[PDB]
Amino acid sequence: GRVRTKTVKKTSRQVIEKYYSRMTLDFHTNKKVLEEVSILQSKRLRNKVAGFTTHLMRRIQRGPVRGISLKLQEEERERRMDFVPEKSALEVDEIRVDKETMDMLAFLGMADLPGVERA
Amino acid sequence: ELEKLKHKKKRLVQSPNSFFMDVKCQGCFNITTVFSHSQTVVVCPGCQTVLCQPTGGKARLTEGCSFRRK
Amino acid sequence: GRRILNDALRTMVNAERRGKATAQLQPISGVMISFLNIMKHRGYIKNFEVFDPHRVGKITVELQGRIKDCKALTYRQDLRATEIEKYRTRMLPTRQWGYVVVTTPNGVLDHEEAIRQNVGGQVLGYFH
Amino acid sequence: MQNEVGDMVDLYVPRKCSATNRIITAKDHASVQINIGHVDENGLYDGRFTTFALSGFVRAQGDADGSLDRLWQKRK
Amino acid sequence: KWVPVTKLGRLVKEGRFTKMEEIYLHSLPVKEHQIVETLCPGLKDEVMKITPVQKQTRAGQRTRFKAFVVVGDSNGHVGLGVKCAKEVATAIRGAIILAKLSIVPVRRGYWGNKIGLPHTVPCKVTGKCGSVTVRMVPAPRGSGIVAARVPKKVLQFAGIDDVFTSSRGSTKTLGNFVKATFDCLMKTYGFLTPDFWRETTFTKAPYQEFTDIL
Amino acid sequence: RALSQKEQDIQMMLAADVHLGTKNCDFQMERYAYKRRSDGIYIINLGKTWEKLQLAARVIVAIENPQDIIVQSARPYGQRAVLKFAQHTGANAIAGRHTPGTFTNQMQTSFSEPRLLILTDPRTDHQPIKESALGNIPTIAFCDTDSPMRYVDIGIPANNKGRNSIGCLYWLLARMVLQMRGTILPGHKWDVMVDLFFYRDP
Amino acid sequence: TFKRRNGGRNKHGRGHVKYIRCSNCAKCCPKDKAIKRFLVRNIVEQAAVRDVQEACVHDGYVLPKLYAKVHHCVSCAIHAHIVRVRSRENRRNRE
RNA sequence: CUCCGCCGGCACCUUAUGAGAAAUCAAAGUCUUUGGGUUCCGGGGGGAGUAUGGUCGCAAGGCUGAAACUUAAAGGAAUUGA
Ligand SMILES: [Mg+2]
Ligand SMILES: [Mg+2]
Ligand SMILES: [Mg+2]
Ligand SMILES: [Mg+2]
Ligand SMILES: [Mg+2]
Ligand SMILES: [Mg+2]
Ligand SMILES: [Mg+2]
Ligand SMILES: [Mg+2]
Ligand SMILES: [Zn+2]
Repeated sequence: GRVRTKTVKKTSRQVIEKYYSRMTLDFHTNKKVLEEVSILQSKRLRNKVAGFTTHLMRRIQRGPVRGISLKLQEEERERRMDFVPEKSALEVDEIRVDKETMDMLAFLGMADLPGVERA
Repeated sequence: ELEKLKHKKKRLVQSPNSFFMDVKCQGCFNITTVFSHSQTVVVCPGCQTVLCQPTGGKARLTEGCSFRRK
Repeated sequence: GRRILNDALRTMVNAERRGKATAQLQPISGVMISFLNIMKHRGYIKNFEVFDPHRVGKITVELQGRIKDCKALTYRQDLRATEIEKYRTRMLPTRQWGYVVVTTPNGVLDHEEAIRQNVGGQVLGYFH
Repeated sequence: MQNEVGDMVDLYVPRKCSATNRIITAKDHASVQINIGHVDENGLYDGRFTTFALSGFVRAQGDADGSLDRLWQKRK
Repeated sequence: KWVPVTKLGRLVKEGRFTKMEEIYLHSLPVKEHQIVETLCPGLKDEVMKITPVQKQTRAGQRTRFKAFVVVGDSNGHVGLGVKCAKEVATAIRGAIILAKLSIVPVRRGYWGNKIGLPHTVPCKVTGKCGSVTVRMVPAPRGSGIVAARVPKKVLQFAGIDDVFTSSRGSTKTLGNFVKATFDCLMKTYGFLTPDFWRETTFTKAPYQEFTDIL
Repeated sequence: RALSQKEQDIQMMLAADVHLGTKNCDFQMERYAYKRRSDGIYIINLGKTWEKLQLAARVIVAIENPQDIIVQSARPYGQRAVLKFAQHTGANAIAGRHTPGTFTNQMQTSFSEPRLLILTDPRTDHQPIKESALGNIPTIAFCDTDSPMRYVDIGIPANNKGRNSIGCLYWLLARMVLQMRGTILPGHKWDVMVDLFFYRDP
Repeated sequence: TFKRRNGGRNKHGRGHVKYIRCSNCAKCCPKDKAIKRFLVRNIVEQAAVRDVQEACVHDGYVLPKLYAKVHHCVSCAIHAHIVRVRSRENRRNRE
């Protein structure tokens, strides 16, 4: 019956985004932190939102996470993605192709070509 | 091409798939004209050996029958 | 079960509607050829080529994408050069383009030539 | 089209499909017009291109691709 | 005011078109009725029919009013709008906007002798919607529009002065009947006449012409 | 003598398995299938692949404002490939699921009026093909031997199921465009390594 | 309205197909229209397989299986839930 | 037994650029842009496949087959609800 609704879920993601490093694992510190980054109208709702920022930040601290875009996480996925090996692993030293592939190469006029050999 | 693939009459110009062929046996080195789709058992007149076997398609040559289309 | 010049003209319309480059007409005849000459001199088809392996014979036509419809009027009426006008209106898209081909004792020709030469005849088809 | 006085009376002479000669009308939103760039020499581009129009009929058929290929095979 | 959201609406707002025919030439879809209402100055709308349709609900039946609006200037442009909404006035408002978006060009011809202003449809043309089919035949100058009330209204907005009409099917379904006339008038540019046989000279579209502005 | 640009390309495409078609051949794709193997898998004519890349390149370069071209991939293999391809031509990259309505719906937050659309596979990227058919948007697609070629203007015959093939094609395509624009001089040395385009599995 | 394209049975090129008797009610239905399941069952459910292999004198006796081909009419097939009313869209799945 | 091709069959699947009131249909497509050939047959719903005459049959019945009168709908496909 304690399914967290949209407001608690949406605010919880959004509040982490603006303030990630400033948060922690303590529910009560998170309750207090949440107190001075927003204006709310009920303390029951505050604990619900702080309740959905506390363990959510375990699963963030554990692994990746949905729509919430963490800068320290999202830069470093990009930084590691913009990567190349010590040279092109697509190498053309040995291209072993079937006869009917060579037949195509012949039809193109390229029966003799670097590194192509029948099997 | 593919005109050799289309049906005998569906070709641009009709042409028969069949042909005529010269067959030599071993017991009589004579030369015999036969039809690729014979329908008749043909014995070379010399040695009297049977030379073709009719079926629902091309005539069947047997053991010892070299042939050449002509 | 054949009545040609329907098979020929319907093949061209079906080829044209799809947008093909050439059409093949398996049975051909002098009547069918004379109809294509009339179409061609008026500008609705390109050239075409007869095939003689022997037989009725085949013809391949090259289409230029600007024939809209061509039909045969089987049950070929007799057509005085006086009711040309009534068959013109019923069967043609307007009074500006389109031709009715009529076979007449001065040859196969379109209804325009028929008026100039003052001959009636028997209707074969039309194109536009 | 032309008045027999001289004036031209159509508004909007339409485009025609370059593959089938069909008229391309005002609401044929599947129709496309392609500009194929001309490469000339060192550098390999200036603002010269060839324009072809394709009917929405041709693209729906699937032979849009084959028509462009067979249309781009023209030499000049 | 406007604040356009499409490339074409933007280009129209800077004042870089004169008429709908540049848009018609390249078959751009018109998604903002502001475009047509500046380009066609003398555009006249009209409600022909207001129809109530109903769906059954456990509580009862919820009526809805569907409006048919014909718009157009009487020199070659018409549009047709239909829209169903809970209130008649708002049904018509949506109908006007849908009609103006649908404006199409209508070509004309002469009956026999290409003299003066073109007055009829050029040639025989037919359109079909549902079971109803409408035929239009060229007529000698000054035959009037001999047609039923519904198609006659559409043709006066199209600027056609004379035409012979026929019909088939259930013309009493005014929805299909008005719409099939619009199909008939739409496709009068569909017909490849000998006078259109010449190779077409292409021009860059607006999305390629005003690239730098975009 | 040495190898021409075409031959270095054929060598690279032949290294990326781009020639390997699937088991079926669509009747529209048959004009490129060179032959069929005893295994039954067709072989794509790498010769024809090259000019379609050139044909695609001439269409791309005549687009004066690249931000007005869109490139897409439904499958996960083409994600990194098309993202980098856009980074280098200036195009607009839309990777992942396509929001239905982004070309037709003018009030949608995501919305566009592209002049050209490049798709990784018509079979998996069907929805943008269907949408471009409503907006006079021409289409460029990499078509395998069984890609349905409806509403596809330029279909490059090529393997579009492979990790190496997809990235190889886009790298090879992006090269040809940059040459025509002049940002890269004559002389095939383009120091952007081809492995950049193949995606990385985390 | 024509609910199905096959008419409810597999019959092409044929004129007449011999009927069969429903297992449940013995209503006659043609062999190509009946619901035909080949049932492969055990003489005993796994509740009583060990305490019947404890009694087999000869080691290695595998318990035989009852083989049957059971026929049903449409009403008996529906009522027993061997086949269900499917959606219009799912009516066309033959797997 | 495996692969490829042709011809002729019973069908099936996917799709319109097609048609249709639609369900659907690759034949129910190539129809107001209406003409390949030919046979049978319908003209709102009932009365009625009835009466009567003929004719075929052992019979049961078959084939041919009205009218008086009556009536605003009957009917088809699909939609929302119940
Ligand atoms: Mg029922
Ligand atoms: Mg049989
Ligand atoms: Mg029977
Ligand atoms: Mg077969
Ligand atoms: Mg009647
Ligand atoms: Mg009656
Ligand atoms: Mg009934
Ligand atoms: Mg009913
Ligand atoms: Zn039963």
